[PDB]
Amino acid sequence: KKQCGVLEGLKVKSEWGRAYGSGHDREAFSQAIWRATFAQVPESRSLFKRVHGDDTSHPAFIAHADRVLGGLDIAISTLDQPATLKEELDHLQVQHEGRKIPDNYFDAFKTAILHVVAAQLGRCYDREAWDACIDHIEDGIKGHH
Amino acid sequence: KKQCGVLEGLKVKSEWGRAYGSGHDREAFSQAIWRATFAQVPESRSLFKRVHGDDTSHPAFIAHADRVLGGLDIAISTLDQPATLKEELDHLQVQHEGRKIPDNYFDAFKTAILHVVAAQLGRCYDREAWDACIDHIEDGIKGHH
Amino acid sequence: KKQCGVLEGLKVKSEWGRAYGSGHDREAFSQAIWRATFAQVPESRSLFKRVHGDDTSHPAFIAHADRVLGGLDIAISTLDQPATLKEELDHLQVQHEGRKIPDNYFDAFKTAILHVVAAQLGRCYDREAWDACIDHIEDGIKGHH
Amino acid sequence: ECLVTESLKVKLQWASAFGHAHERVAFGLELWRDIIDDHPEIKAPFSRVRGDNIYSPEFGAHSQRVLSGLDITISMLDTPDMLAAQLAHLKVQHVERNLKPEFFDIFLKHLLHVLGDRLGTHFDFGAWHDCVDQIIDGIK
Amino acid sequence: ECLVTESLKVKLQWASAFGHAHERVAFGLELWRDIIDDHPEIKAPFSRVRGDNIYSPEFGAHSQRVLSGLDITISMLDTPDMLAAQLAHLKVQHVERNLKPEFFDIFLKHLLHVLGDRLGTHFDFGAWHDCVDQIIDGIK
Amino acid sequence: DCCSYEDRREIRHIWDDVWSSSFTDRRVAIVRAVFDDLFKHYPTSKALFERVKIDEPESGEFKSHLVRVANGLKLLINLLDDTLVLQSHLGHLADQHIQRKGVTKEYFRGIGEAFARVLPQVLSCFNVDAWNRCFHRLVARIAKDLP
Amino acid sequence: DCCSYEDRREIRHIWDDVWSSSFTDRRVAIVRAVFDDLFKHYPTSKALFERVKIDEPESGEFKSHLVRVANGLKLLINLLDDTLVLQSHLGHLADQHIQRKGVTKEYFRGIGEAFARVLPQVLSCFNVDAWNRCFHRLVARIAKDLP
Amino acid sequence: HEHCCSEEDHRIVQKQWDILWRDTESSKIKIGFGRLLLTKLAKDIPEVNDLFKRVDIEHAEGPKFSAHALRILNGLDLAINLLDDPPALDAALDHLAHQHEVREGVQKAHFKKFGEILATGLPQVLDDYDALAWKSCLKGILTKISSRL
Amino acid sequence: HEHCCSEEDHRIVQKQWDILWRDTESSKIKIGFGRLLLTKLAKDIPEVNDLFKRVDIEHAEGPKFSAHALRILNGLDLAINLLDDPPALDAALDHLAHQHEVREGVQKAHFKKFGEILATGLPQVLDDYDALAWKSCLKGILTKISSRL
Amino acid sequence: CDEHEHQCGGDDPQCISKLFVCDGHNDCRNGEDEKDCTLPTKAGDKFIGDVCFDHCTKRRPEHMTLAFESSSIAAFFTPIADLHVHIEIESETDEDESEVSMPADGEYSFADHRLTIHPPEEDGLGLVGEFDGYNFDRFVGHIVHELSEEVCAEFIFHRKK
Ligand code: HEM
Ligand code: HEM
Ligand code: HEM
Ligand code: HEM
Ligand code: HEM
Ligand code: HEM
Ligand code: HEM
Ligand code: HEM
Ligand code: HEM
Ligand SMILES: [Ca+2]
Repeated sequence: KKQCGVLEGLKVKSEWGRAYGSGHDREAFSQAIWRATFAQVPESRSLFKRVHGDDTSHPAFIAHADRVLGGLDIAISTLDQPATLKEELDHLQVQHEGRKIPDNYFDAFKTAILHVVAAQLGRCYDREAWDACIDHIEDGIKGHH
Repeated sequence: KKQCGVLEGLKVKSEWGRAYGSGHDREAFSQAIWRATFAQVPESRSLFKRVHGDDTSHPAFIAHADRVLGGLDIAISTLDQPATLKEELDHLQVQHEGRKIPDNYFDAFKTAILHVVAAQLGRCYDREAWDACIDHIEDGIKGHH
Repeated sequence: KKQCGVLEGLKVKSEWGRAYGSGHDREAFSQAIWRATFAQVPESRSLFKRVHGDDTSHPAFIAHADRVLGGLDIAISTLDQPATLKEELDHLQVQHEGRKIPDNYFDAFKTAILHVVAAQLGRCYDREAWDACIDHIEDGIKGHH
Repeated sequence: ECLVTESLKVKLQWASAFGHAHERVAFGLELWRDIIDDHPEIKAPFSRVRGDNIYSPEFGAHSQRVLSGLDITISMLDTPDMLAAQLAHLKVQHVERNLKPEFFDIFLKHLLHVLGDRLGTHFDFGAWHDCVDQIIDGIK
Repeated sequence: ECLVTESLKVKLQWASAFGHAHERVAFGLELWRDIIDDHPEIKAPFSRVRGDNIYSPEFGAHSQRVLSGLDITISMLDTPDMLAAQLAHLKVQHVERNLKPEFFDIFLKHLLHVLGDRLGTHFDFGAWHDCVDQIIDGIK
Repeated sequence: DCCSYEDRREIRHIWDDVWSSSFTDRRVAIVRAVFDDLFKHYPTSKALFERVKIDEPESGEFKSHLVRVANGLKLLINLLDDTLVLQSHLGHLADQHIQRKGVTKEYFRGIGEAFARVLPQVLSCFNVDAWNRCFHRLVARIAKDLP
Repeated sequence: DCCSYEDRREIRHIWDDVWSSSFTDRRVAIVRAVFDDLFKHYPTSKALFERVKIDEPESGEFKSHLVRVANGLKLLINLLDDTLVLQSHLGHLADQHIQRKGVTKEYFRGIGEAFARVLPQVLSCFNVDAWNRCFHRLVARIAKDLP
Repeated sequence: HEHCCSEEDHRIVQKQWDILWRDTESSKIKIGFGRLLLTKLAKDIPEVNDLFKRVDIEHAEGPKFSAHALRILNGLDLAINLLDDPPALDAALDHLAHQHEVREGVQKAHFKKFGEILATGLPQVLDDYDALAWKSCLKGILTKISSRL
Repeated sequence: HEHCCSEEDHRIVQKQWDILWRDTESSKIKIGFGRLLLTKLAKDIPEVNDLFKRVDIEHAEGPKFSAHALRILNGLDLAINLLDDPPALDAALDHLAHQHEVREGVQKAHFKKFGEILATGLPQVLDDYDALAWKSCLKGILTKISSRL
Repeated sequence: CDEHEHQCGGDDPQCISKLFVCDGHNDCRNGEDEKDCTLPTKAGDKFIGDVCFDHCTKRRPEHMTLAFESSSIAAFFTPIADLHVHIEIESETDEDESEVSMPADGEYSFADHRLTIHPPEEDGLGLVGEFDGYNFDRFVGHIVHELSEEVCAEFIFHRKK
């Protein structure tokens, strides 16, 4: 419904700043997001068997989560520097290719992020914009569309 | 919000052509306008005691009304000829000075005109424009601003 | 029991400052006063038929009240400038002569003022003083004693 | 030129700035300190009122007496006949001493500087300058 | 020499110090006052913007315009191409007037003095001196 | 068409969302995106900025310009609480454009439309109306003698 | 950027509101008001009409000109239903401007903006977009070889 | 058209207009201020001097006029103090219109000027003044008062 | 040995490290800062330049490296933000150890140096810095990260 | 508890993230975060608000009806229920007599029993009513500027039963 251009980027980049937050808000923000993801596609829990995906509250996984958002941060935080973003995305792309991750999961994970972010930002939050950008970021990790 | 200049004049002059109309539409157009005026400031009925202002439907008043719009016609119909308009307005100015007509009434009468005109033209009608011109015409009759 | 001289004036002038107040306190102060007046002499309601005296809470009357106190203000606020006060009182005198206002009503209205003012000032308020001055001010409006 | 409003403005601001009780001594003190540090030549005539130690009660008293007079003058800006008289009265209490007319130009400089702090950005410099000036020349 | 950190430090501190809305006008005012009291020679070129009465709106406006430009320059310390350009642009708006290059050395002196108060002991004098200096020379 | 105190407050906030970072990058892209919309609609105006080298978008001689414009706007908004000063600088801001030969009363009404189309895209919770109202009051006074 | 049939219909009507009277007076003031906006934005073009005496606004030698321009536009619009003929006269209209030394491809894009700013003021219910669309198609073909 | 002189707007005006009546000598102020306001009006438009002739405007300090100075200045007070009750304020002002309607000689252009004067004066006595808010409200008032001439 | 980087200690670090991300342009900062930090490392110990060769350290401003600058600097963030959950932080860091273990050439002495550099740098961007608290925490972090080489 | 945390109460308190209240997982020892998840303002329900402090609404109305059209909860994110509401208003002046029924989106957070109704008109004015916790037939409704979060109108809303 909209493309992750210049402005829509700045908007998401800014709003993400508020939603991401820090400290505990973060440790939860991520928590919430994953719970929402796994709730959608329980099938995916099997991929994070290595990092205690069975118990979303296990430190190992907490780390993992907080670690994942980390990348998403770099991604979003550079939607205004195609040059660099390109690189980060590509880097991620690698850490993921090889794992049989269906476009099905990414979809759920996006939804998760969106719902949580919306819950966190209360009122000031453009859905289309995020959708568009989270998409562009995910595409850069899958290689597809 | 806008001044009764060259263009805004042409617009009102044209739109007025459609709203004024002729025959019965006219006998009513005026009727409607006055009813709207008196409804706003019942106090003013006292000024037209001479021309049966008590009964808006009395021939005497019907005449009066149809006679008033007449001047307004000349006025509007010459917003593109300052030279002439000036004269007509001045002429009117005289027929009115002497009567204790407060800027209060003129205001209502303008409103009346506007509301009726808007009701008559349906969709193609610029409010600001009329407001501006009806004003300029009224000023020319009061002497004030 | 005392005459509205130099000092007794300064006192009332000062105390009035506190009782009169502003904003809503005023819109009420007046309200209270009138209610107290009309309660004493319901007969008088007939004089303010022009300004909705029937409903003390009607805007028209609210205005009237707030408008009346206004004069009383000017009066009191100049008990230390006989020259000027004289004028204001005289001015009022005119706006009132013609109306069959019996010394009976003024009496009640004074009482009203006094009771309300006392209610408003709590403890610091000299009765005799006000009585004396409100009187002198009223005399200046009636012409009598 | 200090007209009608330009006065009321000062009359009003003076109120907030000056203050009441102790708040004043504080003002006076802060004022004279800044003045004396800028021009130590003044500690001279203030010899009678221990001008060496501005924190002393002797000087403190003085400090207050001064500001008070300033209060009077300011409260007379609206009534010319009283001001003209009051000012003349003050000039006398001063002329009797070796007082460089520039001292007052100094006093004013600081009085404004101080009120500046006290009042903030609302401080109507214009009004004061135009108005307090008129009080100084009547004493200078 | 203003490298990468020495800038961010200033860019950051400028934020807290300068502030927003009214908080700024207050800053500007306090600044110029201290400057003009130290060197009244400056009230001269500021004749166009009522420099005699710094509390006036005319000057107040100016005051702000100035600080704003300073904001820009500071916000360009990281990007050289823009700064070099911006600075050159500012030099022009100034050279056209009898401006003793020492005036800026003065301006800087106070700007630091003031930020000193605002920021306290955290104030990274080093970083500012090294950094704001570079901005002045480009206009001096 | 009156800039209410509430509206001022609205903006004094809306701005704090665009003018967040003390790093040019953001403000630049926005002010730019604003002008690009001015030029796409009133292409004539483009020429007016050859002095700052608009032909070289990433020039820096131009970027700096954009910033000055941005900051000039910032300065305005951040003055909405000090009326009297705003009223003066607002004039001074006019004179700086009257002496700029080629600047029409129209181009301004045009850049006004620009923001009203850009801002609502760079941030959410934008009270377009409130902005529009107070922006017009600001523009009107700036280009009163400009046409 | 395609002149739809609907759009043509829109214009074939919008015009009937400006070109109402068979008396010059109106059309004149409008076409003039249009040019005044062309000159206020692209002052260079002004010189081009010394041949018709623009220095004498009320000249008549010039007024007549304005009319010819107006009527030339009228002729265009009133041809929108006969495509093939329009396509030819549209060319002929170009040639009459190519031989006019000094007429840029720009000045046209400029007069286009002109109407889009004037018309919306002389009449209400103006589909600025629809106009713009079909006006561009007309202009493009007129100044294809003009620059 | 409905965002003019809003709740915040007048809440402000009201607050700022109060800075004035802090001291009991309101009379001295209201008079002096109102006196000046009318004077400065007759200064820019003399045909006024004849209107205020009835109140001995010739003698600014003359009680005749001083009283008047109050009445007017005090009326402005009423207006401001009723800003938070549109229907009442409306009525209150309409009444003022009528009191001016029957006073021939008084034309609109007079108020427009008085407004400009009032707007240049207030900020001279009030350290805290919000031009935007005031202009918004004073307009609504002055207009409704002269809507009969 | 258990009083190093205590609750108050890191509560402090965390608070101070946040003074940085107040403005939305974190990227520009994190990059520039991380860029400088790594540069100043290669400056004092060149055998490093070859390790970061893979990320085009040769071009400091080159996206290739700028991205890296983030990843690292951002990792430090993660470390700091997990200071209040030892088990998690532990895991989070252990993971970082492994990511460095398989990168031959990287020896302990490198971290020791990077630590000294980081400690001299932070106080240059943060007006409020508590050397004692930070050193305590940074030590624990840097150590656990390099505990595999 | 901290700014963004939910208190579980009881004789032994525990703070958990608001994002966990009514999510499906038992996050609190006692369970509060999951035992009270009943949606008050559900489709069909109507609430009548009595004004008592209005400094912004365009009509400065005496009352204000709040009709809940639809309400749906996302199967995977139970902590927030999305609502669609029509805010009805009966105004009446001298020059006219208007009626209004502006529609707006909104959510209800079991996290703090607070329904936020996004601004209906493009005038930056939204409604924010926070529930008692135990009542649910009366809630104070604050009308605020979304952006600022400034309160400028308070209405006591009663469930029209
Ligand atoms: C835009 C969204 C995503 C981003 C930004 C992202 C980012 C990350 C990051 C940074 C890591 C850690 C790499 C490391 O340090 O070793 C990671 C690991 C991983 N990601 Fe993603 N990821 C995303 C989506 C997904 C999705 C949809 C799935 C599948 C449900 C997924 C599955 C994995 C797995 C299984 C791992 C490795 C776990 C492990 O370390 O044992 N990721 N992801
Ligand atoms: C722009 C608006 C107005 C125009 C153009 C206008 C025009 C006219 C005209 C042409 C006449 C008839 C003169 C004659 O043939 O003897 C007239 C009469 C009059 N007008 Fe107006 N008028 C306007 C507004 C007003 C207003 C506001 C009032 C007061 C409510 C008013 C009160 C009168 C009265 C009382 C008469 C005389 C009635 C009589 O013949 O006995 N007019 N006006
Ligand atoms: C010291 C006390 C009084 C003062 C200062 C006073 C003052 C006023 C003032 C200023 C007005 C408004 C004039 C105008 O603007 O048109 C007024 C009107 C009037 N007063 Fe009094 N008044 C006093 C006592 C009374 C009393 C005792 C009565 C009778 C109960 C009374 C009856 C009236 C009436 C009927 C009006 C006119 C109402 C209207 O405008 O329709 N007044 N008075
Ligand atoms: C405009 C501000 C000034 C005012 C209103 C003012 C007022 C006063 C007053 C009322 C006294 C007290 C007289 C008494 O009760 O015995 C006084 C004394 C005096 N003033 Fe000022 N003064 C002002 C400025 C100055 C300046 C600029 C100087 C500084 C050289 C100065 C030097 C003195 C001295 C030396 C005395 C006498 C000390 C003593 O009592 O032994 N005054 N002044
Ligand atoms: C490093 C700080 C300085 C910066 C960044 C700076 C910036 C500015 C700016 C942007 C203007 C406004 C130009 C306009 O919009 O018309 C200005 C004007 C001016 N500056 Fe500076 N300035 C600085 C230091 C100085 C100094 C040291 C002096 C003091 C003598 C000075 C004297 C002037 C004058 C006289 C004007 C013109 C006043 C007018 O508009 O009439 N500036 N400055
Ligand atoms: C939103 C209102 C606007 C603001 C706040 C604004 C601000 C500024 C500022 C601060 C300057 C730089 C002055 C200097 O440092 O010398 C400037 C210059 C100028 N403005 Fe505007 N401007 C606005 C709208 C416009 C518009 C609509 C146009 C017309 C296309 C325009 C055309 C120019 C031009 C061409 C210059 C000269 C730049 C140069 O060559 O240095 N401005 N403007
Ligand atoms: C909207 C499209 C336009 C139309 C329909 C139009 C129409 C005409 C017509 C009919 C003529 C008169 C031919 C004759 O009778 O000899 C003419 C001449 C000319 N046109 Fe255009 N024109 C248009 C746009 C322009 C523009 C944009 C310019 C550039 C400024 C321009 C410059 C001229 C000039 C200078 C002449 C010569 C007039 C003379 O000296 O006699 N025209 N145009
Ligand atoms: C907002 C400011 C104004 C207010 C609130 C106001 C208020 C008043 C009031 C209360 C009266 C006295 C009525 C009475 O008690 O009998 C009055 C009378 C009058 N006003 Fe105004 N007025 C204002 C502006 C004007 C202006 C602009 C003019 C200038 C032409 C004007 C001219 C008059 C005249 C001539 C009188 C007659 C006074 C007399 O002789 O008794 N007023 N005004
Ligand atoms: C506390 C500071 C440090 C942190 C938190 C850190 C963090 C990181 C991270 C996140 C990666 C990227 C892993 C990936 O996503 O694939 C990495 C890689 C690496 N680190 Fe560190 N690091 C730190 C200190 C060091 C030091 C002291 C050295 C210096 C020898 C070092 C050398 C490397 C190298 C060579 C890589 C490989 C980068 C590549 O080519 O992909 N790190 N570090
Ligand atoms: Ca839970």
